[PDB]
Amino acid sequence: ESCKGRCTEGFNVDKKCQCDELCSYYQSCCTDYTAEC
Amino acid sequence: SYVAHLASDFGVRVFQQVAQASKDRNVVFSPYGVASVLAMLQLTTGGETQQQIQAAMGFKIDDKGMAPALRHLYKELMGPWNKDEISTTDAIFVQRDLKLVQGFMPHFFRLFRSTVKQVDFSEVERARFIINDWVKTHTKGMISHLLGTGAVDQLTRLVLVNALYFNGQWKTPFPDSSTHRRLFHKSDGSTVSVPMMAQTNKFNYTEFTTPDGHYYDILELPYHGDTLSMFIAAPYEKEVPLSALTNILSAQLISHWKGNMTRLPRLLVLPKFSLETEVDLRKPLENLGMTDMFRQFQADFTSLSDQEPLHVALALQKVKIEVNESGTVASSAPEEIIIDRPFLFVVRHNPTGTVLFMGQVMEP
Repeated sequence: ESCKGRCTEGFNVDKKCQCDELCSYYQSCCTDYTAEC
Repeated sequence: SYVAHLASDFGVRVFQQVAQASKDRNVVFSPYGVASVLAMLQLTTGGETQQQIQAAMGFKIDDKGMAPALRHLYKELMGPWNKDEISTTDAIFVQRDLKLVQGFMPHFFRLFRSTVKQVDFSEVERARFIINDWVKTHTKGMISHLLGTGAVDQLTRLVLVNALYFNGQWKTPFPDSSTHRRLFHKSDGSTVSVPMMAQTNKFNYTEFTTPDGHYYDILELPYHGDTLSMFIAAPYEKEVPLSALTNILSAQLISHWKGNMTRLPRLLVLPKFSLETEVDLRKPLENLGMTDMFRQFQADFTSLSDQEPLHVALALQKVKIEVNESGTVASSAPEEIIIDRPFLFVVRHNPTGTVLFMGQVMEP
């Protein structure tokens, strides 16, 4: 549920929350997306 | 660097294809911009699709020093010197739920310091809102509504966008009070009235010949701190079409335009212009040999995804350029150089020789 070291991996259907550059448009960003990525 | 020159050469060749199909229309374009996004696309491609891009660009992004030198150029353009004068964005959008090759993104990130964006094209209106809003917010609100309704559909899987805005601040601005309406002679033999700026200054003003022995003049207009320059280029004789100059005005020539041994005072009269061009890159890229990337089954993007078939549904550049008295929201006999017929302009990044912008002004 964290974005730590995941900011560079793109969309991941298996993960519970996302870290890709468009995740905000999908309301799916992990809560620490901003501070990590 | 070699890659800055190769990237400008490629982008100028693309500009030439665009200008050729433009008729009597104004065009603004970015050679740097199309080189940068096509260089990134090289990473996604394989087989003949990759070969065609690499052959047309004249280098492989994977080769030693190629990517670092492009990153360096990009970083530089974002420097403190750029007073929101250039706002650019390159983006590749792929179908969001398409399985990508293991390790492709970190590898893409290592080379370019961005990623390939992942948007769900099956929700048509939403994807178009997303792409449009992305472009808008990354060009400081200057390029909005890139894609109108029906620009993409449910079967769209891969889209390339490059969007740029330019409004440079002159080293010496044109006094506002010197601006007034003057006659401008169009290539069809008709004459229109247009606002033209005027200043007395010491500019580089050099005469050259084309192979067919037509005389042309190159005027250099530096922006603040000499980082960028606008060059204005035109045949000396009115009867000579602008195309006699476009077809020969290569990256090599431009990067070699240099100072006058002794600069001389002259009164310069130049039209104001505000141009916006949307270029569909497909035909220009196919004319340069890049046909496979557009072909549904032939396209090879197996470096991006080896799960499902992929091809480029759309490849777009949209450029907006503003040329006025200062490039700000502010409010301000020797030989005369009067630009009152169609001309080419080039915006050059001086430390690298990079051709950032290029265009023809057929009617201000």
